Amino acid sequence: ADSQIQFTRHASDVLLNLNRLRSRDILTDVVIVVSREQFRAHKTVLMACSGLFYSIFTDQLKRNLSVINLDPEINPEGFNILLDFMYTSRLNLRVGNIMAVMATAMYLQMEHVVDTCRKFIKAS
Ligand SMILES: CN1CCN(Cc2cn(CC(=O)N3CCOCC3)c3cc(NC(=S)NCCc4c[nH]c5ccccc45)ccc23)CC1
Repeated sequence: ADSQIQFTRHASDVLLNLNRLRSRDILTDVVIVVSREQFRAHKTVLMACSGLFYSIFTDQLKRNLSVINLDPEINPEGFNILLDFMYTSRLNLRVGNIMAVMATAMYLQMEHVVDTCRKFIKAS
């Protein structure tokens, strides 16, 4: 409710602890395979951040999968940048990664990140 006491730092603190759990492989429940690379994560965080992962895990036919093989055309560094963003709220857009990050974000259906990439290319 809008009447309750607001903890303005709570959401970021929760996400920080979720990233800490990922760094220790605690309760991770899926491995994301991107070409020769593998990334372990929590399905709930992937679903919350990505329309692709939401559509995958919300379907009862795929919810229980422990391995997800992404399109092998996806660049592993671009995916790692977006996975870090999911868990940190910080997006590492550089001149050398912007195109890979953007195309990956389109594939992952993260529109907010896609729109932000469109401003990075514009502001360059
Ligand atoms: C106009 N739409 C165009 C297509 N977009 C796909 C999409 C993009 N994201 C990432 C995203 O928007 N954000 C913004 C906030 O910061 C994190 C990343 C998504 C995340 C989820 N995950 C969950 S749990 N959604 C629960 C509600 C829900 C969404 N669709 C539903 C369908 C059926 C039932 C419920 C829902 C699902 C879909 C997307 C959505 C908007």
